[PDB]
Amino acid sequence: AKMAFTLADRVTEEMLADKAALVVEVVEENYHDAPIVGIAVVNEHGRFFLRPETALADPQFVAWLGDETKKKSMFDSKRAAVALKWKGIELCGVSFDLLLAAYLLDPAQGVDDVAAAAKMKQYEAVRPDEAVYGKGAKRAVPDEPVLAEHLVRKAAAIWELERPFLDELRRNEQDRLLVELEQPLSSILAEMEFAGVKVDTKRLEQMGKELAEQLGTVEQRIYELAGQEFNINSPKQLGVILFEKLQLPVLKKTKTGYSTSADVLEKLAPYHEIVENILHYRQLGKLQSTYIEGLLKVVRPDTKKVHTIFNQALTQTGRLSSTEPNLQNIPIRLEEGRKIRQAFVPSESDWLIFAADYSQIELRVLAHIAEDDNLMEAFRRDLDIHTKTAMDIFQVSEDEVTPNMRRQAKAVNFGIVYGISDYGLAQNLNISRKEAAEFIERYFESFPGVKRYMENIVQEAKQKGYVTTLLHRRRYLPDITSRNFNVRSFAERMAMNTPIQGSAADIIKKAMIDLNARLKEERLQAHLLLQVHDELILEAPKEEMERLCRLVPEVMEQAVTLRVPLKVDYHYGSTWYDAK
DNA sequence: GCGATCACGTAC
DNA sequence: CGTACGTGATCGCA
Ligand SMILES: OC[C@H]1O[C@@](CO)(O[C@H]2O[C@H](CO)[C@@H](O)[C@H](O)[C@H]2O)[C@@H](O)[C@@H]1O
Ligand SMILES: OC[C@H]1O[C@@](CO)(O[C@H]2O[C@H](CO)[C@@H](O)[C@H](O)[C@H]2O)[C@@H](O)[C@@H]1O
Ligand SMILES: [Mg+2]
Repeated sequence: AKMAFTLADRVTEEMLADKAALVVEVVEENYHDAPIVGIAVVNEHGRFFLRPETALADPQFVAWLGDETKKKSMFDSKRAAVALKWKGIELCGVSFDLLLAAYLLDPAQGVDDVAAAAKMKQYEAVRPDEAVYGKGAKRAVPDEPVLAEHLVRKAAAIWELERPFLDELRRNEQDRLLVELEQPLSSILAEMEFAGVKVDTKRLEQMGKELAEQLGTVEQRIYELAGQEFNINSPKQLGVILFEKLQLPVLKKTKTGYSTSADVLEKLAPYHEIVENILHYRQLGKLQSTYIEGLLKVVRPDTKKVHTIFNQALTQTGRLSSTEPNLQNIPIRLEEGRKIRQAFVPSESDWLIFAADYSQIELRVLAHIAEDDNLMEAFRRDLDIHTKTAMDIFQVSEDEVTPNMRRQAKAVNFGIVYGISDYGLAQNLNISRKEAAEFIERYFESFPGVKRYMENIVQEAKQKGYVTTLLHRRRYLPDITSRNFNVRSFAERMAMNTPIQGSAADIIKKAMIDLNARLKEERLQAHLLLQVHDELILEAPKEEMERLCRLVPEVMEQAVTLRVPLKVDYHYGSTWYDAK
C-alpha cells in the first residue's frame, strides 16, 4: 500500500514545473527560526522528496520557490513562508492553501493537519501528523524513510484535494473569500510575525522588580489580616481562610469548592479588609507572572523582539488569535497594567508606534445588517451610542442621562451584540432576571429593526443550517434545532453574534490588504506589526506620521461601504503605551 | 517527570 | 451574554 516516490539526492528540472503541491515541513509548533526537516513535491511529472540541506542550497530550487509564476498548492503556507524568511528565502506563487480552504468550509472541524482536511472528502491515504511525530516529550522527527513517505503522502493529498475543495468553495460562494482575502492576508501576517515587535526588556525588568516588592508587601499584609500564612494562589487554602476561618458568606460556589472569582470578592469586600488585599495581590500577580515573566520568556535575546504567531485558521467567527506571546490581550483598562505597553517600542531609532482603531465597528455593522432606522441615524449623526441607547431605553433627554444610566445602557449594547439574554444581562449588571428582561424589552422597542434581525437570523440559521458574514464566511449551527433549552439558546446567541463579530473580522482583514497595497504604492517604510480585532498597530519613521494620519484611517474607513459610515480613531507615540 | 482539567483574568 | 490565550493549581498516570 506504500506510495511511490523518488528520494532525490539532487534537484532536477521536472521538480520545477509551474504547478505543484509543495510541502516544506516545520515540525516545531513555533516555526520562528525553526528547522525545515524535509521537502516534498508532487506535480504532473511525479512525486519527489528532497533533503532541505540540498534543496535550500540549490539556486534553481530557490529561484523556483520565489517565482510567482510557478504556482504551489500547500497546507499552512504561512508556516513555510516564515520559516523560509528566517533563512533569507522568499516563497511566492502559493495559489492554494488547504488549511485556509478547510477553515472557510467549516471552522468547527478544527482542521489542523492535512489528514483532518483530507478526511472531509473521504480521503484517508495520509496519516495525522501526531501519529507520525508523536506528541509532547515524545515528539520527534522519525527516520528518513518514514518522514519522506509522510511528506509525500501529504503533498499527494493536497495535489488531489485542491479541485474538490475549490469546487465546494465556489458552490458556497467563498472562492473569492479564499483567493482574494485569506490567502493574501496570510502573506501579510507572515511579514508581521517575521518583523516582530521590539521589547524594552530593561524596562520590563524594572517593573518586575517593583512588582515583586509590592507583591511581598501585600502578601505579608494578607497573612497579618488572616492571622496566619498560606498559599493565596491555592483555591483551597484561600477557601478555608475566607469562608471558614473568617466566616465570609458563600455567595457563589465553583464545582469542586468555594468560588473566589473577582466578581465574588468584590461583593465580599465590605465584610473584611483581607478581600481588597487578595484582589490587589492577584492583579499584581497576574501582571508579574503573565505580562512580565511570561513576556520575558519569549523575547529573542539577540534582537529583543517577540515574534507572535497569528493563528488564521482557528476562531469560529473569522477573527485571528495570537500566541507565544498573545499580543491581543495586553492590559489597557487599568493604568497599572497599562504601563506594560511602555515596554513595546519601535524597532528602529527615530521611529514611532502608530495605532488606529475602528470606533464601534460591531454596532455599526449591526445597524447595517439589521437596517434599523434609529441605530443607523444614530451613527449617521456620529452620536455617543451608549448615551443614545440610555436616552431611548430610559426615555430621557441627553442632559438627563446619568453616569449609571450610560453604564447600564452600555452593558445592554454588549448583550445585544453577544446575543442578548435576560439571565446573562442580569448577571453582568448584578440585577434580577425580570429587571434585565425589562431593559431588553425597552431596547427592542427603541430598535425594532434590530429585534427583527435577531428574530430573522435565528430562523435563517434553522432553515439553512448556518449563518454568514458580509464576505460570505460561514458558521454551521447544528445545535440550533436541539430540544435542550440551554444548548439551543447558546446556538441562537451564536446565530445573532457571528454575523456581527465575523463581518467586523472580514472588514479589518480587507483593510489590512488594502493598507499594505497603499503603503507599497507610496513606498512608505511604515509597516504593520499587530492586529487586535478592531485595531491595527504599525511602526514607522517619525517623518511618516503626518502621511499615516491621513492614509491609515481612510483605507480602514473605505475597506467596505455600509449603510452607515465607518469611523477610525488614531494616535501615535514613542511606545505602544503612548500611542493613545 | 508529564499531560489534561480547573478556575481564573486579560483583551476586543 | 460573544471570541480568544496563558497562568498556577491540583491530580491522575505511563
Ligand atoms: O502554523 C499555525 C497553524 O498550525 C496549527 C496546526 O496546523 O497550529 C499549530 O501552531 C500554533 C502556533 O505555534 C500552535 O498554537 C498550535 O498548538 C499548533 O498545533 C493551526 O491551528 C494554525 O493555523
Ligand atoms: O417566541 C419566539 C421567539 O423565540 C426564539 C428564541 O428567543 O425562538 C423560539 O421559537 C421559534 C419559533 O418561532 C423556534 O424556531 C426557535 O427554535 C425557539 O427557540 C426567537 O427566535 C423567536 O423570535
Ligand atoms: Mg475601538
